Amino acid sequence: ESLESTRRMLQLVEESKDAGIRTLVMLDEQGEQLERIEEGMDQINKDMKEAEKNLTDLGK
Amino acid sequence: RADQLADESLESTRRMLQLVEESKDAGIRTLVMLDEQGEQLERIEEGMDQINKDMKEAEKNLTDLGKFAG
Amino acid sequence: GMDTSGKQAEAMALLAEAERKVKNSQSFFSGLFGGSSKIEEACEIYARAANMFKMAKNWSAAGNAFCQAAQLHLQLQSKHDAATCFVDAGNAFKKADPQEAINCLMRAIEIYTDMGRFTIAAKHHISIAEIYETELVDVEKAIAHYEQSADYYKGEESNSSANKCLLKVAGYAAQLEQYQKAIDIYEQVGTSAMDSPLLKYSAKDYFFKAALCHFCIDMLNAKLAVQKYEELFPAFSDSRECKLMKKLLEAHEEQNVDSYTESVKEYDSISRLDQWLTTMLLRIKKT
Amino acid sequence: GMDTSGKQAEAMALLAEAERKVKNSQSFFSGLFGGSSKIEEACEIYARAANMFKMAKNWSAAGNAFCQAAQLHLQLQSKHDAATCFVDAGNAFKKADPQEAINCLMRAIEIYTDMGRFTIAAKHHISIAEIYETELVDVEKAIAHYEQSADYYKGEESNSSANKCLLKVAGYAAQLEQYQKAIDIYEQVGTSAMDSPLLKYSAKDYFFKAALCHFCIDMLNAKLAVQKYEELFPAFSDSRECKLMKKLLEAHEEQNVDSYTESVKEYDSISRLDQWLTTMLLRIKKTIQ
Amino acid sequence: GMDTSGKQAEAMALLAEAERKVKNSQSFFSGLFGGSSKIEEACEIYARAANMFKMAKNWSAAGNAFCQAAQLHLQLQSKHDAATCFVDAGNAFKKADPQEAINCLMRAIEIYTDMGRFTIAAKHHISIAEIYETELVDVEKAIAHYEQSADYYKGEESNSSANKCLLKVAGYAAQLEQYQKAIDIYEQVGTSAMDSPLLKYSAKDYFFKAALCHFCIDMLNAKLAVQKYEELFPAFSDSRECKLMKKLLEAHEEQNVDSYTESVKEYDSISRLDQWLTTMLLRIKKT
Amino acid sequence: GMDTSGKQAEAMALLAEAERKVKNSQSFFSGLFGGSSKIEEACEIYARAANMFKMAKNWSAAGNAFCQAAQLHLQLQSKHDAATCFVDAGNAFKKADPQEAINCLMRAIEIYTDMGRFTIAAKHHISIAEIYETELVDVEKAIAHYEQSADYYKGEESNSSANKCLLKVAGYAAQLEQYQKAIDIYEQVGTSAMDSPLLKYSAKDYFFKAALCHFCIDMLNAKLAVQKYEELFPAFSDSRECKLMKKLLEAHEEQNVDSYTESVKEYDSISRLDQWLTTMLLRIKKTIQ
Amino acid sequence: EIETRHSEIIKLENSIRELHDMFMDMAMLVESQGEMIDRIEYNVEHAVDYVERAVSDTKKAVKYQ
Repeated sequence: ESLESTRRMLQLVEESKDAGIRTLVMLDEQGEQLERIEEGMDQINKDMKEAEKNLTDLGK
Repeated sequence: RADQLADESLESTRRMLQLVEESKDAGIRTLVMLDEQGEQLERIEEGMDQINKDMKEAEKNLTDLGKFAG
Repeated sequence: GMDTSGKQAEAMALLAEAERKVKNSQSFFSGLFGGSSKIEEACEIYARAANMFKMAKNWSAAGNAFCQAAQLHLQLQSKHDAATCFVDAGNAFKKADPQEAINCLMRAIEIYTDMGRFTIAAKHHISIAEIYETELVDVEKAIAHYEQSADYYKGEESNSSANKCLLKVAGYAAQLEQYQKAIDIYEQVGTSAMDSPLLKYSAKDYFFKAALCHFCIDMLNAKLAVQKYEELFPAFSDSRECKLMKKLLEAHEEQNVDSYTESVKEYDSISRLDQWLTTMLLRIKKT
Repeated sequence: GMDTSGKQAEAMALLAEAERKVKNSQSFFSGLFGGSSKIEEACEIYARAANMFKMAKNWSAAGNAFCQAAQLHLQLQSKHDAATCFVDAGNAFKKADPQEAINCLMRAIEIYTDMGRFTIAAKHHISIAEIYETELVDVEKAIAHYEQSADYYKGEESNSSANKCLLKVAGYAAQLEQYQKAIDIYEQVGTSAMDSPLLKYSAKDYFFKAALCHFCIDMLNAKLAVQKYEELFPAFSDSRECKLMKKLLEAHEEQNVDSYTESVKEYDSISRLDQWLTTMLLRIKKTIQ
Repeated sequence: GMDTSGKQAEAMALLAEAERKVKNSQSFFSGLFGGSSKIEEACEIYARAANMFKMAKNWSAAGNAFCQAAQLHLQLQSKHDAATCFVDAGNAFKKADPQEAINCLMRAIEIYTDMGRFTIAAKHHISIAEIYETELVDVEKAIAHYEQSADYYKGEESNSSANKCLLKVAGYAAQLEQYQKAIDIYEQVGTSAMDSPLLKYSAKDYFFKAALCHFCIDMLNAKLAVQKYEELFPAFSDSRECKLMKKLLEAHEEQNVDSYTESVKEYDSISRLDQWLTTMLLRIKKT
Repeated sequence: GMDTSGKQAEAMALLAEAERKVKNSQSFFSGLFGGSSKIEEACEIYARAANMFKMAKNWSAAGNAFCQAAQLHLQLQSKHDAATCFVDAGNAFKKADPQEAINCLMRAIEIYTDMGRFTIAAKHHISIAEIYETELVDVEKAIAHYEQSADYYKGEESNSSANKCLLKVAGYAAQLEQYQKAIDIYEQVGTSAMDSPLLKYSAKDYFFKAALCHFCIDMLNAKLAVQKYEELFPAFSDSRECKLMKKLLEAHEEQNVDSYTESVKEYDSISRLDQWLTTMLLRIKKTIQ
Repeated sequence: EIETRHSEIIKLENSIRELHDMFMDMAMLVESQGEMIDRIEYNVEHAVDYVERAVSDTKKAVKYQ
């Protein structure tokens, strides 16, 4: 009974490992993406601040 | 020979129990963590789409007003 | 529901007073020449009639409305809006009839590549490749689309997306029995993944698949290739994959079907196999 | 609370100012012209007052102020701020009295679907559903709301949310509704998951639920369903659940309560049963005869 | 080094030109009435001066400059910029001297809540609370700020955000020999933890703590609480924790101090405890 | 390919067009004085030429055009756009010429930090260090860049990024530089994680590294620091690393290289190496006498 | 001894199964987050392009004045 129990243990452990590796790959992709989105956000923020302030100053 | 059997078996139980507890706290902690960024990124969803709608409508109305003036 | 079918009827009527707007373009804009905003609101009613169709689950009508709105709106102005409308039409056509979705998506691809936005263009390329795969049977066009999208991704250092695209391409080429490209791609991706501590655990599978692909062509050089893999990565032989490959190749030296048959059955006894590996082994081990 | 006492005092002051501002509105619609700006300032002060009410713990007052400001704002040929204020009123009414929150949310939904944003409409639909089932004792409207949410999600290609919504609605219907729909949705979701590498290691549970649903009606059709499932899905055969169902059906064929009871007890010993699976097992047992 | 020295040199220079700016700008406003552009220019001079002060590694003066810019700007009848300047000054004052950072953060929270935005206000409240906790010992202010933040979060339906603050408040209240608040918060979070598809596994732990704290009062009440929880959570007995509580109860029943301590030591050996649990266990053992 | 040759042909045509456009703009400023629209449109032509040129797959002239356009744009008192173009030109040159890419990236870093953005400056510093070390063989400048990035991160309480940068700096220093800085950084980072939310069981390894560094210095410092950590961190008492270190210490005490060799072999058999511990262990073994 | 080993094997079985469930939930939540971050990327890029061309057109119109 212990023998088949350990067979089950092996199968479950290797399966969890195999799936987790892809979990990590996915999380790495998420992290990779976030910096690009952050850069775009900061760029638009700067552009909007400068553009709107210049237009308001020109209005005077 | 039963001496080394008992030694390795105690070592096995200790390591397995300890290692299982470490895996368990790790996982539970991380799972509890995930929800927070879940709803945070939800709320950026909403804030961003509000920004988009407002700026689009503002710009179109302003182009129409500029055409009216000209 | 049904009353929303009646309101899709009056939404064909909405497209009909958009037809009256193009009748204005025909005769009445002579006195309403400044009514470019009139054309804009005609396009808006076009788009909203298309949206009512979409909600009404009339995919062909919604796609027709989207395409017409895009064509009317792309008056050499507001190009990005036309591209959005074209991609919306392509998404609507995805279900039912997807063929013209391909042409509209290609037009959007051209517009974006004209603008330079390569992530959007490459994801659209992946979209057309996958719709080809799942709907049509052509694979070569999918391969070309994947190559193009991977090139665009690698242009901006987006390495992981290009790596997965090339992995899929190498798999398909192996299915298409062009093993040089497959081995090149698999070796490249494995030697890249081993570089960083985040992916070093994956290298084993890539190396195993590349070893199988190389073994397919030349038995004799397979031993040299596996030795090169081992010496390059000291932690490869320990993996069950290297031991199994060594068992198979050494058994092939002697004409004993059993040896490798029970080897593979034992390996499958610990885990199930996929169609790709099983088919590849069945094809190769026949001789 | 002194904080809350002064908070309510300033809230009453702002209410008096808002009453004076609606007086301004009625004097500028019938007495003056261009009051649109004046009633816009009235809306601004109304929103300030409503937010301060929300801070003041007076949820009903905050929601009423939000509803009044929104309905006044609708008259100014503007729709999006109307939607925002309707959603805010619904959120305020979520607690305390949620019934009118349902109505106001429905108004926001019809506005949105008139505009064209569907994912927002769908998320609001699921919110309406969840509030209805958690606070309102009624489930058919729950089924309908989940159906509409799943339709909206799957129409926009957002597969995952539609899948989970369909799973939940089908599972709930199985408890109190004819199991044919349970079978259909469970089989559909299981089949969809088989190909995908995500749920292909969990669709066994969906197949098990479908098998139990088949059994609760009849045995022969349950046998046919399970054999077809394992034929289509070979890796289901080795599943402990397959052995479980085999022993249960063999015992039921013989009409031996003791064997079935001890077998389910042994299965419970490992892992754990659930309120739903326990109810299903008891229901099928009760008609053993 | 040299970079910082030069930065501070032109920093003193820029502050000289900034004081000249403000003085001659008020003079020009009095004598010519040029409007308010000069005041805005002085504000931007203050902003860049504070920025380059921070570059120069002088946080106190940078925060002072930020506060001056904020007050001059709000004097110019504008809020969001003044709020940004105040929060920047608070961040600069966080290190070195943080006391005035408290006041400026209070002002920022006040203006924010006056406007009507909540989440940033609660974030600032928790920041002030952690400042008090880390740098001071007046835990009462930390409790008040955590409670206010939790109230905000729960009011805005952010149940998860409120839960962390409530747990911290319960922990600190239990630390200061008050158990009723701890008992209430712990049982409330445990009961809200029943139906969570995810947090259910941990739903046990909170309850455990409650029993321990509930055992600080008497013996019978602890038994009643633990049996009530076990009835409410049928699987609670499954964990070793119920076994441990029953062992503690029986050992303390017959003044079995030794077996109590050996059971605690074995529990520590299998898995180590923290300062909080060890302190509570020792306090219980005192009687 | 036709696409390439056409892309380069029209790029040369557009570059000539932009050159004549800028010369005619210099002429027209005095001739007609139209303002600055001419220069702006010339910069737009330059940007379009440069982007389709990098799209033609040719890089160096693309980055050169980006640099020229950014220079002419900054000539008109526009900074952020010119700095973004500088960053893009540096990225393009990354694969063409390291020196010009480094120059443009440093320009972008200085101008950004002048603006007031640190995180972008730190990111650019890290990218500069990565490109500098990956292909060019040198560390000290990379160490300085990593230290600056960590400093900027800590300036905005970005604990994780600064922690990683400091850990990498300490590792590189221990590899080549002296050990005191490695000791300090490793010990500080390790002890700054005693109460980590997820990493409660992490600092151990760091301490071991510190121990090794201490052991690399002298036996007495090794043992004294080992004890200090033994009292400071109780869990390290029961770490496998503690027993391995103690065994190595007692073996090296008696000058029996065979015991050390068998101990390290046994450790390697249980656990795989890291290629960084092996070098330090070899260096330790080199001084057994 | 052997009875303790039976207790250990039972506990290990339980822990492994519940670990499996947790991991599956992790994967589901993560893939959902990935999808919806992707949609946000799309929308943000579109907003960037639209607003850039917006400012360009507005400044050109001001120049015309």
